[PDB]
Amino acid sequence: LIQAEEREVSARLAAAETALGESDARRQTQDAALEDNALEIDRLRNALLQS
Amino acid sequence: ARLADSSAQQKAVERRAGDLNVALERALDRIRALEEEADGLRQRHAGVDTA
Repeated sequence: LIQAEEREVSARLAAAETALGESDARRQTQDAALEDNALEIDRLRNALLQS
Repeated sequence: ARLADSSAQQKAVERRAGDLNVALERALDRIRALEEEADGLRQRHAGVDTA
């Protein structure tokens, strides 16, 4: 009966480990684009401003 | 001799015109220098706007 309660935990283990990495890694997939566009933005800043 | 004298006042007018002329060129040169100086003012307006 104590064993069964941990059967709930294994999913709580299974989900979180999935819920943890696959988003934090996902965030880096989002993270790079920020500076990617921002650096484009910075030249996009002075472009008119130099023109 | 009368002709000489009237020509003499005309020579005074000539000196006036020559001073007027040299003033004209120097004023024009100052005008140009003003043009580049305002150019510079514009750059030091724009860059700090960017900043």
